[PDB]
Amino acid sequence: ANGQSTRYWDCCKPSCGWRGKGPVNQPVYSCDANFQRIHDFDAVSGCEGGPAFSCADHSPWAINDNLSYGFAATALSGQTEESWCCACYALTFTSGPVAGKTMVVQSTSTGGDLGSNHFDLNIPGGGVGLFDGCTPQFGGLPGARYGGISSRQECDSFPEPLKPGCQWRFDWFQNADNPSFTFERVQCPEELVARTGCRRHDDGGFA
Ligand SMILES: OC[C@H]1O[C@@H](O[C@H]2[C@H](O)[C@@H](O)[C@H](O)O[C@@H]2CO)[C@H](O)[C@@H](O)[C@@H]1O
Repeated sequence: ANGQSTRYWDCCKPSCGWRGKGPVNQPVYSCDANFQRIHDFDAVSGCEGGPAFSCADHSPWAINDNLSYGFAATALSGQTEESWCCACYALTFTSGPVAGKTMVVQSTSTGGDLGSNHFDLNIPGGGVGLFDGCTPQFGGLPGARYGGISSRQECDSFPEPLKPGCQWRFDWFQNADNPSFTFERVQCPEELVARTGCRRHDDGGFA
């Protein structure tokens, strides 16, 4: 399949962080203002004036020079959350400075695009976007509303837990701006499930 991407980090509780979003063992973990895991999956989102924010460990990272693991807010043409929550997809970039690189990402939230295959990649400092839960969480992140910061050095003022994800963007990712990609759903690697805690019942069917 073919799709396009954007990047973001709004500190909001992930949509797949609520129970009943799909056949899973447990939904995606949420974190408190101090980036620590929360036990209550029914907690109010930090973007709804509540205490449930996005976990900093739900950041992208490089496995090797050709592959990275990550997370994204997804929207698939003619599909619903039930079919993508916690599902993993192997993306192979077809444009940008990272063309040819692969990245396996787990869907932890939902984007607002309709009629398209869109992956809004979780990237600290990639842009708060529509919602801003980072201001309530810890005073906010620097950068333009969409797209976020423009220089790696800007990651220096970020809360410690968000720095590596922020920097990953200017390293493995070579600051690629909205690269397009081909993608197929694949079984979620153990490392991703270990970060979110969420695994789909139909996951084993994939390879
Ligand atoms: O709780 C209202 C509504 O929330 C949806 O999840 C939110 C998430 O909590 C928020 O942090 C993010 O920024 O937006 C999404 C979508 O509004 C959830 O998916 C719904 O089931 C729930 O009723």
